[PDB]
Amino acid sequence: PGPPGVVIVEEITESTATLSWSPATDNPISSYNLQARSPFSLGWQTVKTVPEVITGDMESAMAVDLNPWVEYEFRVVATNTGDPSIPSRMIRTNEAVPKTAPSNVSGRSGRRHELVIAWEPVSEEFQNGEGFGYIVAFRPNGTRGWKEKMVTSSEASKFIYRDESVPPLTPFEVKVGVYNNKGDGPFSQIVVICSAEGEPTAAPTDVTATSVSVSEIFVVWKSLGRPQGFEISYWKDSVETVRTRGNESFVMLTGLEGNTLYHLTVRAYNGAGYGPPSREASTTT
Amino acid sequence: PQILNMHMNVQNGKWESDPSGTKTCILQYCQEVYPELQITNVVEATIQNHTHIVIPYRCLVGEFVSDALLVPDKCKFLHQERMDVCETHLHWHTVAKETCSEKSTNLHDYGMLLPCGIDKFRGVEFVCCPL
Repeated sequence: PGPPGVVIVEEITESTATLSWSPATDNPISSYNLQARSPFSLGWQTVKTVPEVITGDMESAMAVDLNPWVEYEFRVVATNTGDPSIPSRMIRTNEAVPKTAPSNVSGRSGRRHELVIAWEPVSEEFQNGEGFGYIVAFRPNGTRGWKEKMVTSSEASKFIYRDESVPPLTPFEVKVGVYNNKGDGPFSQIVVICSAEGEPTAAPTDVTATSVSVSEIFVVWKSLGRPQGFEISYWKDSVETVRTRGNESFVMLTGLEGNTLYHLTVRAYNGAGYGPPSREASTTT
Repeated sequence: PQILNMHMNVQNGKWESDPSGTKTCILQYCQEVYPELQITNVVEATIQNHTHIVIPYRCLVGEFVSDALLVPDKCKFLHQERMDVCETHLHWHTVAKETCSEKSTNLHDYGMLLPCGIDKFRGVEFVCCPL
């Protein structure tokens, strides 16, 4: 069969677009099929219509189950299956309240009095309107009331709250909701994230370095900021830094020069930063 | 940082008089009082040294960060915003208070949103609490 002429979108709602088209050429047509495309669609995709089956005598239909505030583009296909029609003009569905809360509400590393809350941003496909934003609600675990913060950036993925009265590693119940111009949306499920844990504050003590071979030296050492690992700097008399195999209390320097005096310092680190250096140890291969 | 005229000593926590001793009865004064800070805007919130009850102007530093409002239990967190308007702080305070009155509640706390000028904003956040 021939292709339809072009799609004319007559009425637009939040999830519904009433559209018509000029009929295709019968070379007896069984049905017309409707497809739409959005910046979030993986190409052209079929749409649900009213009526469920668009018979051959019908030149119009009502596309349903569309997403609010999403740009769309329609085309018709005839089947007795022929070529699709010319794509319609770019329309956009009407605004609606948001129905999708952000996922992966979690925490991040921060400073000693920061509560770093993070979340996966919501794409425009599920913002459902202009003026989209987030509502970050948090409270100490077990308390009643909430502290709420409005994040007006639609692309924002985290928020940092600074409170000098909140001690480090304090658990907080956290919700992250959504809103737009037409009204508020739902909140995410309550998650519990701890605050702060700043940079490691204590330096390693009893740093003992001992020569093992002509090119190897074994080092061993022993708070407020939890250590995620230790970085060890060693110089001869050429600065070189090395790290541990996780949160361990030792390293083995390799590839050193024979019968050579080396100096050494150790310091811990985590996601927030580094700690203070240790006392300078030294041995000779 | 907030503001003869008197200002808040951010290092001690007390109120000091005008540095030159001449300025009496806003954004430019915030910047001259705190030259080490980047004062970008001002917004409305008892001082002796003879007592006087005044509502000080907060010298907003750097980019605007909306205030974190406290929502006690059994209260509601509400907010209004219009990208096609730009009103004053007194307007949004009255809007927030009248909105709680329409719902037969009281205005417990409020804050400004989306600045659009010197002490003028495009939105408001507030908390209505039951009677």
